[PDB]
Amino acid sequence: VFIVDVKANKHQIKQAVKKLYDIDVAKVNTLIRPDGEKKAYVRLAPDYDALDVANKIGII
Amino acid sequence: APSRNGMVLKPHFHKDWQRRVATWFNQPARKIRRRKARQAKARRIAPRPASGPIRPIVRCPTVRYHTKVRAGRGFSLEELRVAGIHKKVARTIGISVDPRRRNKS
Amino acid sequence: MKFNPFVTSDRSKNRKRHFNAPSHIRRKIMSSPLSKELRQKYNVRSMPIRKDDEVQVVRGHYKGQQIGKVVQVYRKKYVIYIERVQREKANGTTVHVGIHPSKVVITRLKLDKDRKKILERKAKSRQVGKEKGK
Amino acid sequence: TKGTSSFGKRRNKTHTLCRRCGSKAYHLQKSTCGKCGYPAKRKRKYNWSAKAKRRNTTGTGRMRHLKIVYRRFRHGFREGTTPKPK
Amino acid sequence: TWRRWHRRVNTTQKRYAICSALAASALPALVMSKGHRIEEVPELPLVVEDKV
Amino acid sequence: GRKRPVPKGATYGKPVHHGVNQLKFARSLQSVAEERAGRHCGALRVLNSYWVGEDSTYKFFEVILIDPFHKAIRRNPDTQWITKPVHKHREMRGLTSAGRKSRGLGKGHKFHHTIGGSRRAAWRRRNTLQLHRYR
Amino acid sequence: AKIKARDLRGKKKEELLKQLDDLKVELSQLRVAKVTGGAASKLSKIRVVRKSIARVLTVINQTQKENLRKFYKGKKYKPLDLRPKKTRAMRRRLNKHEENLKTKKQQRKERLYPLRKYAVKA
Amino acid sequence: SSHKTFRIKRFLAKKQKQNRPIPQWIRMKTGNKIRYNSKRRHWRRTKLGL
RNA sequence: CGCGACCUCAGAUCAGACGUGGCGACCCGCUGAAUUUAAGCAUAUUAGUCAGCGGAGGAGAAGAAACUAACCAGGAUUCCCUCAGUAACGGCGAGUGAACAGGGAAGAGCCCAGCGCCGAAUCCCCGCCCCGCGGCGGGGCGCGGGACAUGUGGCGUACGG
RNA sequence: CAUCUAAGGCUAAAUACCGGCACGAGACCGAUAGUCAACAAGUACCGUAAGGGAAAGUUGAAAAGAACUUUGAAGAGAGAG
RNA sequence: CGCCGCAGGUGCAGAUCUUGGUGGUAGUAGCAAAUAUUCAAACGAGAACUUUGAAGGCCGAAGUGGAGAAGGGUUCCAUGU
RNA sequence: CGACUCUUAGCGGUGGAUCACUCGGCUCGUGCGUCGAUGAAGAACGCAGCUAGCUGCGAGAAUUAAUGUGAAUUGCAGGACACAUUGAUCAUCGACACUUCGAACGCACUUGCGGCCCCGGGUUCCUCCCGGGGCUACGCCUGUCUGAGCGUCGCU
Ligand SMILES: [K+]
Ligand SMILES: [K+]
Ligand SMILES: [K+]
Ligand SMILES: [K+]
Ligand SMILES: [K+]
Ligand SMILES: [Mg+2]
Ligand SMILES: [Mg+2]
Ligand SMILES: [Mg+2]
Ligand SMILES: [Mg+2]
Ligand SMILES: [Mg+2]
Ligand SMILES: [Mg+2]
Ligand SMILES: [Mg+2]
Ligand SMILES: [Mg+2]
Ligand SMILES: [Mg+2]
Ligand SMILES: [Mg+2]
Ligand SMILES: [Mg+2]
Ligand SMILES: [Mg+2]
Ligand SMILES: [Mg+2]
Ligand SMILES: [Mg+2]
Ligand SMILES: [Mg+2]
Ligand SMILES: [Mg+2]
Ligand SMILES: [Mg+2]
Ligand SMILES: [Mg+2]
Ligand SMILES: [Mg+2]
Ligand SMILES: [Mg+2]
Ligand SMILES: [Mg+2]
Ligand SMILES: [Mg+2]
Ligand SMILES: [Mg+2]
Ligand SMILES: [Mg+2]
Ligand SMILES: [Mg+2]
Ligand SMILES: [Mg+2]
Ligand SMILES: [Mg+2]
Ligand SMILES: [Mg+2]
Ligand SMILES: [Mg+2]
Ligand SMILES: [Mg+2]
Ligand SMILES: [Mg+2]
Ligand SMILES: [Zn+2]
Repeated sequence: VFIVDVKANKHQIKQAVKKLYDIDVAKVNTLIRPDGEKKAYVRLAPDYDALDVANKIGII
Repeated sequence: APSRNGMVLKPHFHKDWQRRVATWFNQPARKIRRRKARQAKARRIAPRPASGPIRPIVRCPTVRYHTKVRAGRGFSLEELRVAGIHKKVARTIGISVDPRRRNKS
Repeated sequence: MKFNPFVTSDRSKNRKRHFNAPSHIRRKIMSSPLSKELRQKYNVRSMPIRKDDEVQVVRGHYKGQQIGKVVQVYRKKYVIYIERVQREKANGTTVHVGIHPSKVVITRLKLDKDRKKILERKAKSRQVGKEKGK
Repeated sequence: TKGTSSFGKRRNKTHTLCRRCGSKAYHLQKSTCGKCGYPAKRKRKYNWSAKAKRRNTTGTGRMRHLKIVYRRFRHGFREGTTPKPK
Repeated sequence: TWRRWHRRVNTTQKRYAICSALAASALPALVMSKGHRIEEVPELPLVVEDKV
Repeated sequence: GRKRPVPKGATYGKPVHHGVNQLKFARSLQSVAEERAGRHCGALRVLNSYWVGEDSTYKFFEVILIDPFHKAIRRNPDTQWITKPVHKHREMRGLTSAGRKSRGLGKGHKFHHTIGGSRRAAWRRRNTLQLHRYR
Repeated sequence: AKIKARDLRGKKKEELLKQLDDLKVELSQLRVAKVTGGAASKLSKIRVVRKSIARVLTVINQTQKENLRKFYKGKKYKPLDLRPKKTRAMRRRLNKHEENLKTKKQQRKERLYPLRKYAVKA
Repeated sequence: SSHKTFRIKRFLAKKQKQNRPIPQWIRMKTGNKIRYNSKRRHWRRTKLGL
């Protein structure tokens, strides 16, 4: 789960997460929060685990 | 209403005069500002006369003032011809010239 | 008296310039006299107060000959804090008591390259004035 | 009943926020702002409301460009120059 | 603002106020009555050399 | 002429103002022609205009325009005046020959209404109360 | 260990972009630490890195703009952002050359009848 | 309503973030002269402009 | 019966430029009331004012007589004092109402078209080189384009040429 | 008889300035006054809208803004400072 | 602040006066439209009103039920006060 | 005797008059007298470690650079900062940058949808998808190119 720029679309979120975390993602679901920020649910590819990626990202 | 003897007065204050009132609180400042300009102009034309070009002798027009002589706008072209001054050189040496004045006498 | 037509003597304006002054001229406002020895050693009278110079309070409750090092120049409140110029509060801790820099004399200057430049700057101007009015 | 009962039927907005001036005077059905007259090129302004003029006149907003012009005017609008390198 | 703040005083009036003011300044009783402490002044039409 | 643009010819007021027809515009048709040429060509400067023919329902005029930013105009003195900012939209301020004729300007006893440069200037001067400091 | 503008100007585009990238990954890490609590030391470094990013970017933009001005110097047509922006009214007025040139009639009058310096005795 | 435009939703977002109590440390600032958020808005008392 | 010249038109995300909108105290061009006064009221007054529309600049407008005068003549414009609450206008009621001369502030004059003469003498644009950059100019070069005799430039404009 | 020469053009100064930038001053007002606005004021708030539109200054030299004890669930008190 | 002069936005009981504050009325009118509550326990300083259980009732599917449009805009959900 | 009521006084409440103060106005005067397609005024949305308003600022966002200055900012924290292998803060401000609407400019908006030319990636050149960059408003001037006319002609 990420907080992203409101002007970024699903394609841009997909590329952004791919290069600066070196992971492959399956799909991106997007909503705009009531506070105005955009939230992205980025589902990783089956061969990637979201737990160790979050561990090395630092959001455990 | 009229009250006893008096002068029939006709003031011209029916036309919203208060929106067009010219006060003179800048009169002392205006006199100072023109005097600075006069002094600055005199310095700019350092040896030339401060007042400006020489002006001709002129008799006042009407029967009220025709005994009185004043200064005119500029010397006539006939005046310059018999004085031997070119009408285009005179303005360069401080002689004012009025092309539209004729000499009846 | 004042003759310059571009500097104001209006009380509201002078107070407004003083309390809304930027910190870089609040430094000049927060100047202090030097001691007689320092005023004789350098040909200067006053000096903007500095972080690590040591002064004695000459007015108020904390008057005395004890020399205290300045520990804070808190320009927003136009006060300086000195080492032992402090009081106890209710719960037993100590709080510095801010006093105006005009009510101290500097007994010793925190000297760096910039102060020395300012010190000879002021002295040279004073010497020019002395030889102008000789 | 013209009073309380009729007030229960108001649920359709006549006006919306206006893309120019940002006021809630854009008539949806007329497609015109009642405050600035947005689709018109020129701003709606009338001398019979001096109080309305002062509300939205120059200086009531940010004046991003004009503040710099006032500062730049004091040096003759100099350009292509820098303070002398230290 | 157009309250007529100024007054014009005839020049002969004004010159005659100056003359009265000057004549009163040479009488000790009047200068003392203004409270000017002219106790030890040598002479009230008091004149000093041009050196001043 | 100029019909007063009121609904159903109703000029609500005193009878002296009831006129709807036989009313006349203050400026000539030539001035209107210059105004329309200038407004459409906002980047040009109206110089003058002349008459090229009239019908019972139309008058035809030809207006001389100048491009103030062309180098042939911009580099030539005696045409550089039209390039100054004070000379933009002359036809809308009555500064052309056709627009000037309606202003009542002139010299002498027939044109006392415009001493000062315009009817406003004369009216303001003649209707301003000079309250001197000393009265 | 901070970065200054002076020592950035000698560097070339490759390492300036490299320097900018390292700051961006550090700021993103600092933003992660802000969300997960982190520490006051890491929170206060957010502003330091942000101004460092601004510092690098302004040097890149200034260097690029300076080169473009040099490239277009002497050319008849220049990009609008490289042309002077005095004032819309000031950019429309006559330049110095056409402001002072005169007709042959005008300069003949000045040559023939120049203004003379004179004085008059009382 | 549930059906809303992006501009309306963005407008509601800003009105929501600025309807919060003032931080406590503000009163400690020198020359504060602020006691509480006087622009607090409740959804039931006063309605938004739109 | 096709190819050319010109004329009058058209298109282009053509090369390079310009206008739009804001402010609007002061200024210019229009449009333009009624309250009010007249002890009613319609002409009149309010007022060429409020409101309305357009256009500018640091000022604007005006401006170098198709003037004022009737004198022993003055001499562009603008502003001040006065003329003058006057001449005059007006249900000649209420009310309205300048100008010339005089004294000052300032002071500055000029340019075309036309009529003519001069081998279009003229102007714009594009390339090349040099001096420069500081708002982009100067010089030289081009059997380089265009404008222009349906008239560019120099001389010259009532003070005569 | 006098006077000028229309139906083309330009032109500085003296003049204007309740908007703007930056200043100076005052026999003015002094928080129901003076700008509506001395203060997070064209703000809060009202009206669909055009538009309408407030109230609200002062601890102390310095927070030294009442530690601690005690009753009460607390507000709030009694001591102390 | 007195005295000599100077100058006013210079004297209040009224104007169904303006703004602000405060009384009597008065612990009064009143907190009465749509049948209805009761027992025990828990938490809690404190229970007619909270929660749980038990009982008695009501809406009675054209609902006091379950979901939407318009409108509202975070009122949604937890925890705490 | 008490209650109650009334008058007066002391004290205490309620209330905010009075007085003193004034980083505000009002008035007068002075010098300048400067907006915008190189995107104005205005509006919206964002930007602080803790930050709602005000203020400032624009994705480089309570500010970058530069210059002056010379040790702070400050409510708290944090970390700088030899002040010389250059510097806190503040001021100035000439370099750079400056989101979306708005004259507002590809078309349209209480929404959304295009077209053209380059670059990168999946392609592994051929053009489909994704991303990035630059263009695409109206009027008008000079010039250019492409044209139209049973307009006027010339030659065949
Ligand atoms: K009417
Ligand atoms: K009369
Ligand atoms: K030719
Ligand atoms: K008020
Ligand atoms: K206000
Ligand atoms: Mg979705
Ligand atoms: Mg009704
Ligand atoms: Mg009438
Ligand atoms: Mg000629
Ligand atoms: Mg409601
Ligand atoms: Mg009547
Ligand atoms: Mg009557
Ligand atoms: Mg009547
Ligand atoms: Mg008007
Ligand atoms: Mg305009
Ligand atoms: Mg002019
Ligand atoms: Mg003129
Ligand atoms: Mg003439
Ligand atoms: Mg008389
Ligand atoms: Mg009249
Ligand atoms: Mg004179
Ligand atoms: Mg010729
Ligand atoms: Mg008030
Ligand atoms: Mg008071
Ligand atoms: Mg309580
Ligand atoms: Mg009174
Ligand atoms: Mg009373
Ligand atoms: Mg009861
Ligand atoms: Mg009851
Ligand atoms: Mg039942
Ligand atoms: Mg239901
Ligand atoms: Mg709930
Ligand atoms: Mg009491
Ligand atoms: Mg810096
Ligand atoms: Mg649709
Ligand atoms: Mg043909
Ligand atoms: Zn609008």
